[PDB]
Amino acid sequence: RPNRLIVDEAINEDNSVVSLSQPKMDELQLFRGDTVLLKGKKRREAVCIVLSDDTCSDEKIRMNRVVRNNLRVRLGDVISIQPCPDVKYGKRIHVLPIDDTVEGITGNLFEVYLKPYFLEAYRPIRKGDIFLVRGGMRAVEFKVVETDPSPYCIVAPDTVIHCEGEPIKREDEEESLNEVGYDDIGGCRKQLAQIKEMVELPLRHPALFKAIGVKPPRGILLYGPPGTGKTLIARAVANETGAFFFLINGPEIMSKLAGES
Amino acid sequence: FLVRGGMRAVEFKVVETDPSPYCIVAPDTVIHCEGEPIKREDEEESLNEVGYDDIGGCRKQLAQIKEMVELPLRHPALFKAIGVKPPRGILLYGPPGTGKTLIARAVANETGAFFFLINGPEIMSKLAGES
Amino acid sequence: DIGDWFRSIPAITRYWFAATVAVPLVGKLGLISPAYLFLWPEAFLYRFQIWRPITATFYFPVGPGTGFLYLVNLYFLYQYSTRLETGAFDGRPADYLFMLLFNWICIVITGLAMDMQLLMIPLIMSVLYVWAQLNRDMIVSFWFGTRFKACYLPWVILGFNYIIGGSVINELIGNLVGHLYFFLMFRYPMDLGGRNFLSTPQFLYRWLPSRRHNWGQGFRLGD
Amino acid sequence: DIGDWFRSIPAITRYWFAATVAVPLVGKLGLISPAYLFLWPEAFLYRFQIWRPITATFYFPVGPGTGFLYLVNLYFLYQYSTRLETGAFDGRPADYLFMLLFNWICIVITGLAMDMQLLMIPLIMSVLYVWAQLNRDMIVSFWFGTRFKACYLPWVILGFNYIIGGSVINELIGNLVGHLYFFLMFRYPMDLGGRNFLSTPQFLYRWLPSRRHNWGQGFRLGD
Ligand SMILES: Nc1ncnc2c1ncn2[C@@H]1O[C@H](COP(=O)(O)OP(=O)(O)O)[C@@H](O)[C@H]1O
Ligand SMILES: Nc1ncnc2c1ncn2[C@@H]1O[C@H](COP(=O)(O)OP(=O)(O)O)[C@@H](O)[C@H]1O
Repeated sequence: RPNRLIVDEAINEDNSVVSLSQPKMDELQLFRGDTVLLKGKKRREAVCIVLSDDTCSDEKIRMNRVVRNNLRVRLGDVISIQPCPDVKYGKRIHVLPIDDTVEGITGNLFEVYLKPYFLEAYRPIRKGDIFLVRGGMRAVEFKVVETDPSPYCIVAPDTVIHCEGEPIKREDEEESLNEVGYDDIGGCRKQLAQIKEMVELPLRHPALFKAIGVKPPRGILLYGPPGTGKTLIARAVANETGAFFFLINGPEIMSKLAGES
Repeated sequence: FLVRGGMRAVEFKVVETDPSPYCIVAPDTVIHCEGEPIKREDEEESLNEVGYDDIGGCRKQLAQIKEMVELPLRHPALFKAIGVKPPRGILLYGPPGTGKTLIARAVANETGAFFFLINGPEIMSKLAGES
Repeated sequence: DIGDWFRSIPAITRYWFAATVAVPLVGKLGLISPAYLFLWPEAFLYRFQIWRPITATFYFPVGPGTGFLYLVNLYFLYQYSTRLETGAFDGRPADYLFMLLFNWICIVITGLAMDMQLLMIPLIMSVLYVWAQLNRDMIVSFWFGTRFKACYLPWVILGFNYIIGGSVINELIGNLVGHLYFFLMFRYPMDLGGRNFLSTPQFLYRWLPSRRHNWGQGFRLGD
Repeated sequence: DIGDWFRSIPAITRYWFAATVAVPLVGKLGLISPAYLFLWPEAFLYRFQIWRPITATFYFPVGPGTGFLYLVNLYFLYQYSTRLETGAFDGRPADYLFMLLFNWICIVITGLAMDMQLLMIPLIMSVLYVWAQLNRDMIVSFWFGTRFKACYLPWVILGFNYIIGGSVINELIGNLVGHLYFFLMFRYPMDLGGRNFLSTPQFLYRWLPSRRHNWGQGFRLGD
């Protein structure tokens, strides 16, 4: 099927863009400004807009962190690019923040976060999603908790945004967008291309190494001066490939008691 | 019999045949390869563990170990009757990774013995005086 | 702790918990007559006896040879009622008020037909069994237990309570009455028909209303 | 879970489990008369007593003074009956089913010479003694146990049941016949002679087959 592709991270943020090669949209009866439906695991849908890219290949689609999280997918998975340019204008929207991001803020959130975000963008939104707004000093994330008509609606110049209410408690099925990833490391371009080539295969698809019958890696030793970002490479790799990062520390092992260490 | 695969070595078992038991495979014969595989039974040693054909670059040294250990381990009674003293300690030394615990695993698996490895780090760090 | 904690547990739980906890306290000290709360079935068959319609439905003489079993069901109830208010029953207190009444009348009519006296364990496990089938599909593994698979809770709990003690009558009817109501309230309307011909009257809603989403005040101008 | 698992049990064993659980159910709640199954042996001595030849042999009035014993043996029966049916016995269900018949007839006559009425445990431990000895040479160490060496089970299991309870005679009679039958069916033919002069008639194999190998979808591929 000419629908399932591989995903990769983005550069120019823009929570509502995906990059596709020119021939792909040409053979998929697609045109500019056409809203598309993306569907992935757990039967989740995210609505986005498509645009051209200079160096995008046919089988690879570039998209940023926020769109990936909504679909509940990770790097190198497969997605459905099923297109449908038919969305009826929403009438009234209800957007509320997450609890553990608006600690001691208050004020009117509508006119300093949402107002410059939806202004002249015509962002297509879907019920249940999460988006991140770069505030004046923090990064506050919101959650579309109700829409009319449900669930597909595009934000129009004439709607009713009800940003009033108590924040929603953080659920259990999320990635906690305010956490580390591959885009949160700089000055380590070459090294992070070696820890990533020798670790993704044993962790992403484990079953292959059983059938092939070869030896996986069993230890990596990062060395350097303190404060250069070593525990952040291990925390970034665990959060994106999908793993169970379990840290054991130096000092508190050496000082428990006698022979109980 | 052991068949060399694309990346593994799969070993089968002739569990039933007809006419039993000597039946040479002919260009017009029926092969039934379907069914749930048999559990690996006991007694016999697997055809995949180490042997004398699994070492190279040590044709001389494996000749010294073999002549010194083949007699006490194969004919235990003869040394009792003749009453001569046998070897009682062999010390293999060299750089790490050169295959020393593989010379001592091939000798046990071929002459027939009860290779019982004890390790260095695990003995040293059990508990106080209980080690 | 005794003050705020008792008022913070859900009102339904806070009164039901105290309903069957404080009564054994009177029994152990013995001020009122312990013999005054039996619910004699043969007496009900002959005379109405308006003295004890519901009175013997909360009194249990927990003590030397009647403890253990009574004590443990308080633990799960306290550990599990708070969950089943949050098991979609928070928005429907009137519905939760109802099947409690329906279950209480269902166990008591069987409690009067045959001659058991103490209908105390049945009301605990019946709602607990109803909680299982209505909140199935989770994995649970406590510290002193095994790694048993999910959706086994209503049957696995059916064994421990049965084998400790006896009186097969109450365990069987309690689970079965929850089973038939499980099909009636939930499965019967979408199976063949026979919709909710037991709707709670508006008077129950008038006593205690439900929870509804409020939209508030809107604000947005042109562009 | 009750549906598939109950049908998952082999029919002979699934018939066994039902008889061991359904019969207790009737007795405890008081459906049939508890005294209706006693197997009066002196009555058998005088009259034929055709009314209850085998019915009283399944009677077990469980009570809360020895019920813990009733649970461990059934726990032992449940998990080990799986082991013995797949231990060199999958292909010979008829041989196994008939071997139960000798283990039953031997006790019931001994139960007539002496005067014991509770004939449930001795048959259970007899096959357990049989199962251990024909499936010897295996190391077993349960969580609440020690690292005791193999081929010790039939002796140690004779100790645990002896202390808990009593009735020294049933333990003795249970061990001996399984030991003699092991000598009779298995050791006597290869010791001196006297082969199977009790062989399974064809009427059994007509009732149920033993086993048959399967070839599969053949291939004809040469050159
Ligand atoms: N791209 C980066 N490279 C190196 N360090 C970074 C980078 N981005 C942030 N840091 C900072 O480096 C620190 C590394 O964490 P820390 O454990 O304190 O040092 P180390 O990882 O060397 O033990 C983090 O606190 C983080 O703030
Ligand atoms: N002929 C050989 N000589 C040396 N090493 C070998 C040979 N054949 C295999 N090996 C490799 O040597 C490894 C075993 O060596 P090793 O266990 O490290 O011994 P030691 O620990 O004493 O160095 C095996 O994993 C195998 O891959």
